[PDB]
Amino acid sequence: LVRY
Amino acid sequence: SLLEFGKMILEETGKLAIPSYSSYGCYCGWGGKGTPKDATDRCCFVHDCCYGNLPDCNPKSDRYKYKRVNGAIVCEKGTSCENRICECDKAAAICFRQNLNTYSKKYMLYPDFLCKGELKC
Repeated sequence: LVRY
Repeated sequence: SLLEFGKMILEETGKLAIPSYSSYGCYCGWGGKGTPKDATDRCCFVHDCCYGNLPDCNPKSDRYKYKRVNGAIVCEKGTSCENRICECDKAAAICFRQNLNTYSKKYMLYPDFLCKGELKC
C-alpha cells in the first residue's frame, strides 16, 4: 500500500 | 510502519488513509516537489522531511508500539529508529486532525505536473  | 500510520490516521481523523491521504496534493502518499497545496498537504511535507531526517531507518516497514493516554498518543520505547518513526507519524496524525477543517477532496489524486519546484525541509 502507501509512500510519504 | 505504513499500515500502523494508516490505522493512526483513521483513529485520529475518521478518514481512511487510503484513499483520503494516499494521493493528496503534492506530498501526501507520494512526496517530492511543488508548493504544498494547503495545510493538510503541509502535514505531509513535514512528515516527508521527518522521515528524511532518518536515512538509516525504514519507516514503511518497521513497526513501533504506541498507546493512548485518554486521547493522547504516547510512543512506547522500541529501537531508536522505531521511536523516531513513531514521533514522525504521531505529529502527522495530529497535524491531519488539526487541519481537517480545511481538508479538500479536490486535492485527492492531484496530478504530478501541478507539483513543481523543490521546497527545502
